Amino acid sequence: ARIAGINIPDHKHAVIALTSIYGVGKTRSKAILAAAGIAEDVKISELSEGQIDTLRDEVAKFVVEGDLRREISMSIKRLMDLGCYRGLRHRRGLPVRGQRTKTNARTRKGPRKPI
Amino acid sequence: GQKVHPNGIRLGIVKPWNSTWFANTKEFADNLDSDFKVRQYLTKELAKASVSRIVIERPAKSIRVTIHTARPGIVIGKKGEDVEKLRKVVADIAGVPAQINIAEVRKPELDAKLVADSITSQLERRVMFRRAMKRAVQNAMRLGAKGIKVEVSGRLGGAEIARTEWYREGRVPLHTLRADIDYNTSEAHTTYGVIGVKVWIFKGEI
Amino acid sequence: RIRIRLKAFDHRLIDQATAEIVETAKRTGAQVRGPIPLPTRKERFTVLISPHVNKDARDQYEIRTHLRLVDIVEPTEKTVDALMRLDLAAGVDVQISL
Amino acid sequence: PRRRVIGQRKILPDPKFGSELLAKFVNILMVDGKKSTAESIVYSALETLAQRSGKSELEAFEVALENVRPTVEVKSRRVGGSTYQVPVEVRPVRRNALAMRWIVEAARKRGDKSMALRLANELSDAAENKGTAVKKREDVHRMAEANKAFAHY
Amino acid sequence: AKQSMKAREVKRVALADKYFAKRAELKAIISDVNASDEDRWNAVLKLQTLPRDSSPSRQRNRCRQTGRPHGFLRKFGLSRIKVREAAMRGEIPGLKKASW
Amino acid sequence: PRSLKKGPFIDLHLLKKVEKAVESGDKKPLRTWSRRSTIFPNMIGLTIAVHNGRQHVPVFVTDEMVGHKLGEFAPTRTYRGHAA
Amino acid sequence: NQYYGTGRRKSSAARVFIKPGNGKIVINQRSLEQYFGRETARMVVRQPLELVDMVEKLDLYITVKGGGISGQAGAIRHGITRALMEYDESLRSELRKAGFVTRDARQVERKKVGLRKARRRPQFSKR
RNA sequence: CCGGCCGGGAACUCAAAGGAGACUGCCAGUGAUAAACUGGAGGAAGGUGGGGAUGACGUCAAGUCAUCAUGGCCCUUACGACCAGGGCUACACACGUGCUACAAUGGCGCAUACAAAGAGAAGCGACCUCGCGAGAGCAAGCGGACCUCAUAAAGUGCGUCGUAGUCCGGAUUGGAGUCUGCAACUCGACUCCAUGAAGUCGGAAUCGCUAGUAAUCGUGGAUCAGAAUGCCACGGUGAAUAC
RNA sequence: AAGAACCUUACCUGGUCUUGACAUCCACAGAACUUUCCAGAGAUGGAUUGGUGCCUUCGGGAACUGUGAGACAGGUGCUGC
Ligand SMILES: [Mg+2]
Ligand SMILES: [Mg+2]
Ligand SMILES: [Mg+2]
Ligand SMILES: [Mg+2]
Ligand SMILES: [Mg+2]
Ligand SMILES: [Mg+2]
Ligand SMILES: [Mg+2]
Ligand SMILES: [Mg+2]
Ligand SMILES: [Mg+2]
Ligand SMILES: [Mg+2]
Ligand SMILES: [Mg+2]
Ligand SMILES: [Mg+2]
Ligand SMILES: [Mg+2]
Repeated sequence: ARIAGINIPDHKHAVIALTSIYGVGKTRSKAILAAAGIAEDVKISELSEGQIDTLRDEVAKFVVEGDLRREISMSIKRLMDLGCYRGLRHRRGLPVRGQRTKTNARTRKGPRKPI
Repeated sequence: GQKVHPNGIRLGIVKPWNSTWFANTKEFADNLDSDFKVRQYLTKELAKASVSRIVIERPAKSIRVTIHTARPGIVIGKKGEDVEKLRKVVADIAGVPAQINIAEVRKPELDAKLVADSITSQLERRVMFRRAMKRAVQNAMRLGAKGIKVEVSGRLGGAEIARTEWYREGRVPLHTLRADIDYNTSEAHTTYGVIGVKVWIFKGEI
Repeated sequence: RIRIRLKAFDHRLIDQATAEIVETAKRTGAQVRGPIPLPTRKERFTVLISPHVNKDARDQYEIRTHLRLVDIVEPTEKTVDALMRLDLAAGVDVQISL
Repeated sequence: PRRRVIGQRKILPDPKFGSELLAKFVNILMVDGKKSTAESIVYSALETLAQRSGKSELEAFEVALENVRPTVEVKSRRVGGSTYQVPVEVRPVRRNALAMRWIVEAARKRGDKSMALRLANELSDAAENKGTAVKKREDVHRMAEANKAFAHY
Repeated sequence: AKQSMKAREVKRVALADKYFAKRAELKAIISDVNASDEDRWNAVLKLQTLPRDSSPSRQRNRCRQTGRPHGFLRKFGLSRIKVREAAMRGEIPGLKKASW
Repeated sequence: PRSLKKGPFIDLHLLKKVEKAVESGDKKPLRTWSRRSTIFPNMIGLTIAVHNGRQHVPVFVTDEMVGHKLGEFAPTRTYRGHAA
Repeated sequence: NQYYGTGRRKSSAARVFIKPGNGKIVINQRSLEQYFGRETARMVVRQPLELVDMVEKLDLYITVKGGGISGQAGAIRHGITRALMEYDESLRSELRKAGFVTRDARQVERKKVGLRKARRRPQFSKR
């Protein structure tokens, strides 16, 4: 119930639980379970410690949690200090993939700031 | 309000098409452009001859142009020296062999296009538009049209406020689809601007 | 077998065409299977009518390609030449096939 | 409308029981034109309530409806300054429609799980005058009783 | 439209027809997958050197009677306005007002 | 982005300028308009004035811009903020 | 001998052949139970037979095309109705009083210009 | 070789032509013995059956000189023309019109049924092989009731989730990629992996709709090299209400 | 607006052209056409391999190109009062 250094829920099925690892979604969770030979509908608190060890080994293959976080952070910071268009967009906290900013863009710009 | 074209709303019902050539999506655009060019050239070169209608068919890599005209002698000329040149140029424009056939139009006074052209020519010549309209209506109702409506719109008589005036006699039931409403428009480029003439002629039913 | 595909923009005219097709193919001696009506292609177009704005003011036009099929099983030698010399009226496209 | 409606639309009685009353109930419960889902939910609720109680599905449904059906409602009339909440007696078709609608509103607003469970529980409560539906009927009758002075109209 | 605009379109059509074959060849090298890296590179460079107006994507359909770049209809080669006018005057075969 | 089968895209004239400038040493900034061109590995150290609509923004090419369009480092809009 | 009828509903067309037999109903080479998932559809198919009380003494061979489940069910119902019409004319009054002879002439209304659907106008605002 | 597959059949569904039908025609009552109305039979349809096209005289000196034509004025080493880059895609904000949601009438997984209408020749692209997928290779067939687009989805059967900002919800962003196009940075669509936001039904106010309509589910087309949640059509399921 | 990456595009920054990109008409020269090299962001300018014909009053015209003055051409410039 502690894979890649984080607590994962014991009450949920294995596929749903493994998605709690920052870096594993449904697809990677299914791949991990298949490679470790564990049913997709088994609940975490009902796996043998050997099975959890194998799961640890599998999830160790992929970059997750802190390593992934700092990888993403160094990619963003490289964009930043290069100061290309995407670096400038990231600095200003505006949409980065060519969306419209005349309206919407609330996810990047934050909620309404009245004048 | 605006009104539907008395020709278009009746094309499939009591009118014919001014073009009955069949072609597929590869040929439709080119044939339409060539028909437009031929009609434009014919009208420009036969402005004097009073060409009432131009029908175009394309049987098989050929173009047949029937020119319903009011002065067939004028458009043909001596023997056929004029229609021969017209056919040559039409064939050159269409890129295919041509065949021009002149059609007798009896009574230019019951044909909407010819009435409109006459009225526009008078307007260019600066005749009173009320007199031109009354003459047109009287001529048609004496030739025996069951009804006629004439409308002239624009800067009539050098006015600075454009207005629309229309005379009418008999019946012109534009809503009945089976009624024979021959309708046509023309423009008169006067020195005070453009003046639009529209003519409806109701000639009968089925 | 001889296959005649008649395409026209007018059902009355195409009916005239196919009638005289079958009359010629029967006077020549051969027997005919038809005419067969194949579905009309109703090509529809929608166009704004004002030169400026007014989006809800539209005309809807329609082009009805009518199509008839003529079959000539047992194609007589005179039948073939008669059909190919017949020369249909304008406004009809005829495709001849074997 | 200012003219008059023709006869009401024909309704095909539901297959399991052949009751147009239940057909109307299914239609009222239906959402986004998913009559299959509505019928399955209604049928599950009916069998569940029949099993919990003992009554036949149809008669138990009738009892639950009757405990919710109103008799007089209030409509608005204009004279001036204020409005009259005039009490008017209801016709039976509107009675059944209102009873069904109130039952379905209460069932949807209940906090259970499957809507069949919600509907069975709500109808069971109506079978002894407990649901939000019977509460709404209570409110309607006591409002009409309060406004009874305007009944003469 | 403008006479200059129509002239531009004519020039683009002429260049596309003139240089069509070479563009076809070079794009064949590029999208061929068993062509050497040197071949694909030189083909990219030569396709660059070919004039831009040769690209058939550079063209813009125009109403042949007015040059209008909007509202085109490929079946007729005209914009909506010209199609409406000709259709009502009967200068389009078979076409007539639809109702269904 | 560009399909990998087609490889990277460099405009021929900019490639010529770059190869000649690199083989003939440090020179004037490469005045160029090819914003759509790719920064190749042998681009380092070159100062290139990439057009942006009215100006030729100078860009000192370094290692970490390899594989990026030169037009990305020359912004084409001006913005400082509303009612500052 | 086989008695034939045609039913239509929405855009469904159902050819229905009836011949006296053991009460077997075949829809598109498939039994009714596993061809129609909706008990409403099964009721719709069997409605004329049960209302004329001839449910077991006829055999149905039916082929239907076009439409959806309910449209096809109505097409089947119309097909049996007409097949029994041309079987006997005596049950005509009963079937009309029931309301099965009538072909329900209700199609999907065409979409119109300036509306989102048949009648759903775009949302209007004074300003 | 269970596939109309082949021989065949012309019945049937369909395809397209031509006809018939519905007219207040008949009956009853009401009604100024009139128009007509309230019903009833018959009939597929009963009262202009449903829908569409059809927009009267005229009103707003309403809109368009940027489709076009056009009087008058104006520019003409130019206010015309050519070219490459950029912008029309900018964002403290405000409004309109929509899409997806806020979940269990649901989500996900597996199996499976039922459509109409349209398109297509530097076009639609089978089958097969490869790729996890966008797609790639070879490549038939078809200007077509033949071939392709193109397995409809909602629905049904089983399991799962068990009310939680959640297997809801999909924004945003990182990495890796496919296709079109000379070229995808400004500024494309799509795919895989990852991230997983706001949102728990929305104040005053306000909109659409009386039938196969609303609601809901998918499909096609025009424009188009690529680029729809828009627009225009098509069918599937399918109500409540009108005193 | 039935669909702005370049085009569209009418706007902006620069590089350029002015009887002009597109029309007639005047004269002269030259068949056109095709390919190739340089410079320039491209426009555009230098060249030039090949080509030098189609009818013929065989001498010239028909086309297609450049040049040379124009009469003009061009305007998505204003005015929908
Ligand atoms: Mg112009
Ligand atoms: Mg384009
Ligand atoms: Mg709209
Ligand atoms: Mg009328
Ligand atoms: Mg204005
Ligand atoms: Mg815009
Ligand atoms: Mg999800
Ligand atoms: Mg398409
Ligand atoms: Mg497209
Ligand atoms: Mg629909
Ligand atoms: Mg641009
Ligand atoms: Mg005005
Ligand atoms: Mg005004």
